[PDB]
Amino acid sequence: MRHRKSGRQLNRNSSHRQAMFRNMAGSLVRHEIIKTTLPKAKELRRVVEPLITLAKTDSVANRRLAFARTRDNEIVAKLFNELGPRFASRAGGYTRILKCGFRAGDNAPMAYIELVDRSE
Amino acid sequence: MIGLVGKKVGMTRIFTEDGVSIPVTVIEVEANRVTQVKDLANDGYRAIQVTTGAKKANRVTKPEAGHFAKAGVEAGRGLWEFRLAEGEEFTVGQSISVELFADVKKVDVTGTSKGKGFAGTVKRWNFRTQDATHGNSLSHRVPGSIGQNQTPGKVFKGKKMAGQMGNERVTVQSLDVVRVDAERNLLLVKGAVPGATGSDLIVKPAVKA
Amino acid sequence: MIQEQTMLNVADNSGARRVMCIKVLGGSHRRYAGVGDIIKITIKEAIPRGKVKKGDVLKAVVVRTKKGVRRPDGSVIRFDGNACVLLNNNSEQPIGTRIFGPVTRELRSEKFMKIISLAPEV
Amino acid sequence: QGKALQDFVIDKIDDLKGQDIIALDVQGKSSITDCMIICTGTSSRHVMSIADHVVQESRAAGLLPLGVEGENSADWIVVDLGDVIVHVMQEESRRLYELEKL
Amino acid sequence: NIIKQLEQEQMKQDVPSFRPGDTVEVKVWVVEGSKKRLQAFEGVVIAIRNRGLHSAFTVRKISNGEGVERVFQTHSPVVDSISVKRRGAVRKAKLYYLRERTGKAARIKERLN
Amino acid sequence: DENLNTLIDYRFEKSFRAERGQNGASRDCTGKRGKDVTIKVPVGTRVIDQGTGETMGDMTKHGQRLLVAKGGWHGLGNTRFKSSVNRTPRQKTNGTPG
Amino acid sequence: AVQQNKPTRSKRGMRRSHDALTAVTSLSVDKTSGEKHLRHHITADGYYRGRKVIAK
RNA sequence: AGUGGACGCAUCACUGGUGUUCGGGUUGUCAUGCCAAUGGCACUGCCCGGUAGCUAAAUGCGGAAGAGAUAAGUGCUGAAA
RNA sequence: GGCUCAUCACAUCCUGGGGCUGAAGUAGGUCCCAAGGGUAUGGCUGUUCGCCAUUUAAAGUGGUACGCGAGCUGGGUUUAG
RNA sequence: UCCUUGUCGGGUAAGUUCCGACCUGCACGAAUGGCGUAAUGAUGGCCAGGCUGUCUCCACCCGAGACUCAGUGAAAUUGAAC
RNA sequence: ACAGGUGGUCAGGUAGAGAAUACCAAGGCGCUUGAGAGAACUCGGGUGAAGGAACUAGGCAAAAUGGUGCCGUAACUUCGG
Repeated sequence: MRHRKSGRQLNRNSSHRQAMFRNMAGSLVRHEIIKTTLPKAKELRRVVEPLITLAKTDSVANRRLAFARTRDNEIVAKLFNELGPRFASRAGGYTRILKCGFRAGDNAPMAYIELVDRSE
Repeated sequence: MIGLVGKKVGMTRIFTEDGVSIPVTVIEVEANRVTQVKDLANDGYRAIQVTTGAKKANRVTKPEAGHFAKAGVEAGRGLWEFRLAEGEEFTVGQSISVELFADVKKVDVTGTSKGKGFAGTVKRWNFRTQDATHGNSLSHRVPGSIGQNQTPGKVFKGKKMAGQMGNERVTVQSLDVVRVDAERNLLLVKGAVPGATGSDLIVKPAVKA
Repeated sequence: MIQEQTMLNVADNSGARRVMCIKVLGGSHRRYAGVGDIIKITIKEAIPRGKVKKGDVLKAVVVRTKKGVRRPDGSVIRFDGNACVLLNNNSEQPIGTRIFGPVTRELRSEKFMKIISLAPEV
Repeated sequence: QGKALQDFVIDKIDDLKGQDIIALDVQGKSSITDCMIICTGTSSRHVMSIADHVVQESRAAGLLPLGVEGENSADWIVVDLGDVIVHVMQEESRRLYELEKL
Repeated sequence: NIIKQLEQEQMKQDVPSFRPGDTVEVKVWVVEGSKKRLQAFEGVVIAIRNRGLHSAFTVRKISNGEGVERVFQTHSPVVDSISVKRRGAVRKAKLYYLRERTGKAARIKERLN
Repeated sequence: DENLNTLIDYRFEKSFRAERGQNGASRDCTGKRGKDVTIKVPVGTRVIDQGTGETMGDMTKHGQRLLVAKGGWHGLGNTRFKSSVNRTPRQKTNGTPG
Repeated sequence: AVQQNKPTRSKRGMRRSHDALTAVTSLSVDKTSGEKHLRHHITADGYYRGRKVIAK
C-alpha cells in the first residue's frame, strides 16, 4: 500500500527492471550523457551514482563488484580510471536532471540526465 | 480542563521493578503559548486558542503574522483551542507546558489516523469474504448483496460500502499516562495513538470517569 | 490458538494418546482456546488397558500450545505439539494420575493447580 | 518468613484432627513452591470444612490466599498461602497419587 | 533523536555477547508469594534479534522428549544473569531448522577459538 | 428437588398438558418435537396409577429423573408415501396418542 | 448496464464541462537567449539556467 | 473491586506473517578468453533467513457513570362524593 | 436451498423494570412496559424444516412479493442421452 | 419396496448417506437372461493416512487489466425528459 | 496483419533413458499503441503464525507424492494378475 515505500516498478517485473538498469547505467557512462523519460532518470540516480562511489576506491575487490553490475567490461574499465579521480573531491550529486519537454510518440516526459561536467 | 497539542515521535516501553512491560507512546509537546482568549462577551463561549511549535518566517502569511504579532508570540505550526472548565482564567501569551498532565492519570489522544487509501469492504468494515472456490466466478472479495428487492427500490443511507479507511480525525479515550517530564518536553502514555510519526496530536484529560 | 476438531497430545497417564478437542468453551462465537482453558475433547487413540476408552467425550484442560502465550513482558512460551489433561464431566477434577512434560506458570491464574502441583519441570 | 509459616500451619492443621502430618522440603526439585504439607481427612465434608478454617485463619493472618480448588468435589481440595501449599484430601485417593516422593 | 536519548538510559550496558548457536545459562526472576526467586534455565540459542532496548534472543531445549522454545528480552529486569556454557559453531543467524531434525542427530560443535 | 417439601402447587393446577408434536408443513418441513414438560416434586413421593393402583417408583435419591408419560410418534406425510401405483399420493397417517 | 432512453443535449454537454483544457500560462524567458520555455524545462535550442549547456 | 467471550477504533513497541527491491546456500546450463570470481535463464530456478512499510493471531481503549422528561408500576397531599 | 448483504415490527430468547405469585432465600410460573444491543458450531439429507452431540444469558417470532443470481453458487427441479 | 430416516449392529461424540443381518417380493426373476466373478473404469456412493488459505480469517508480495495523460476509436438500448 | 487448424523432409552440445524437460550453437524474433500512478475490484501466481476439510452437495479447486538400485509386499484370483 506503498506507505514509506521507495522504488517504482514501471509496469515491469524485477528481472526486466534489473536488466534495464544494467544497460541503463552502462549507456550513461559510455556517452557521459543520456536521454530518457523523467521517471526512468529518477531511478537511474539510485543505481549509477552508487557505482561511481564504488569507483572512488580502486581495488580488485571493488572492481569485481562494479563488474557484477552493468555486466559490461567497458564500463567497469572506464570507472576507477577517470570517473574516480574526477569526482574524488565531490561527495554525491554526480548527475543532474534537465527536463526536455514531451515525446511526440506517446507524450511521455523525457529528461536529459547527464554528468555534472561531462569533460567534453 | 484544558489540554495540549503535541507531536508523535514513536512507540517504546518502560520497564518496572517487578518486570512488567508497559508499551508507551512518546508525545513531544512544545510550549503551548496562548494566542487568543474567547469569552461570553465577545464569542459566547469560554475557550482559549493556543499554538504550538515554530514556523518558517517566509511561509508565515501576512494575515497570520499580524495575528501572532497581536498576541506578542512567535509563529506556530498550527492553531487549536480547548474549551474552558468554567472557572479557569488565562491570559494571552501565557505559555503552557506539560506540567498540567502530572496529575490527570488518564488522557484522551486525538489525531488524524493514517490514511489507507480507497479501501475495500473487507478492509474498511471488516467484511469477511465469500468462497474462493466451489464454482465461484469473478466474485471473491465483492460486497455481494446491497439490500432488498423491488419494494424498497433504493439503497439506504450509510450503507457499508467501499471507501477510504483512516485519514480521519479520530479520538481514542482513557489512555493511562506513564511519565511526565518537562526537562525533555515528553509525554509517555500507555497504548497506541492515532496517526503516524510526526503527526500533530491533540491530548486532553480523559472525560470518562 | 486451538479450535474445534483439533487433535492434541496427552499430558497424563489416563490411557489416551491422541485426543481431539471437539468444542471450545467461553461463550458465543468463541474463536480459539488459549493456554489455560476448559476444553472439551473426544478420545480417538488410547491404550486398550487404560481407564479411558476410545470415543468417550469429556472435558479437558489445555496445558501446552506451540504458538505460545504472552508473558507480561512481551514473551511467548513456544512448544512443540499441543496437549491436554483429562477431566471429569460433572466435576473439573483431572482423571489422570501423573503429568508429563513441563507446564507454563500462567496456569496458576486459571486455578488448575492439579497440573502445577505435578510436573516438576517448570 | 521461612520456618514460621509451616509452624503456623502445623499447629492449626492439628487442631482440627489433621492426621499423619509430614513436613517436606521440595527446595530444588520443584521451582514453583518452597514446601508442601500433606495430610489426610476422615470424610469429604471433613476435608471441605477444614478448607474453610485454613482460609479464614489465613485471611485473619494478613496474608491473602492465592487460590482454592474445592468446588462441588471434596475428594481433593487445596489452598494457597504463597510459599506454602497444603493438600487436604481423602485417604482413599491418597494411595492413587504419590506420597513423600514429589 | 529525542527518542534515542531515552534509548540507552534504560538499556542495559552489561549484557555479554553470545554467538547465535551457543548453549546459554539464564536466570529469570519470578514473582510469587512474597519474595522473588530465580528459575534455573538452560538451552541453546537458535535466533538472536538485537534491536535497541527490545533486543531479543530465542532459546530452545529438549525436555522429557518435548522441545520447548523460549524468547527473552536482553534488557529486561525479569532476566538476572546470562552466561554461556558451551560455544557453538554454526554459519546461520537463524537456527529454526532444529525443529524438524532431532536434537540427538543435531549436536553442535565447538567454535574452537 | 430437595428444595421443596410440599405439594400445594398441584391442586391449583391439576392438568398438565404436554405440547403436541408440530404438524407437517410444505416443502417437506418436518414438524418440531414436543418439548418435555418436567414436574418438580419434593423428594419422598410415591406414584399410584388409576386402575393398576400399585407403586411404580419410590422417590429416595435427589436429582434423578423418572419417566411417567411416554410421548407419541410422529406421523408421515405424502412425501413419505409418494408412489407410482397411486399416481396421486394424498394419503396420510395420524400420530398415535400418548 | 444499457440505456433506457435517449439522453438530451444538456446531459451530454454538461458532462464535458470538466473536460476543458487548461492553458499553461507559464511562459518563461531565458536570461541568456530570451526564448520561451516551460518552468524548469530547457529551451527549444537547448539553454537552461542561462549557462552553456549542450545546446544540441 | 478484578478477570474473560464476541464487536468497533488505533498502532508496529513487543510475538509473528509477507516482505519476487537485502544477504546467503545449492542443481543444470550458457556467457564474461581461461583458473578463480561473477551475471542470465530454468515459477523469485529451488530453498534459509530478514530492514522499512502493510498486517493479526500481536497490545492499548470504548460499551459508561451522570442529568431532564417518562412506559408498566410503586408513592404523598388531595376534593368531586 | 446455500454463501454475501442487510432492513423493519414486537406477538420479547436474554439482558432492563414492575405487578400477581399459588413469591421462606436461590431457583421459578403468569402478565404488563420496554426493539438499545446480541442472539452458536458441528454429523445426516439440497436442505428450508427436522434428529443428535456439544456450548452460551440467548441460539426469538414474523414481514421485507417466504428479501437479496445486471452479487455468487446450480447441490434440488431440471429440454435434448 | 407405499409403509423405507423399516428394526438391529459397525463407522463419527453426533451418519435421512454407507457397510452387514431380519422378508411384510404393492411392482425381482431365469437370453426383453438369473446368481457370483479376477482384472479393467477421466463411471455412482461411502470411509481412512499424509497434505494443504477450501475454511475459521485473512494479510502481504509479484505481474496483466482497473486509474491519469497522449494517438486511434466500438455496442447492445433509445417516444421525449427539467 | 485473428491466442484456432493444416502434410513431408534436415535434426548440434552439455545433464538425461529419450523427438519430454532447462540453457546454449547457426538461424529467426521482442508478437504495430505506450508513458506514468502502485487504490477498490478481477485474472495468473508466490508465501504464511495455530488448526488441518471444521467450507462445500461433493477434497471442486488447490495442496501433496513423484527417480534410480536394494529389502519387502496382504485379501482375492481365470494363476496371467
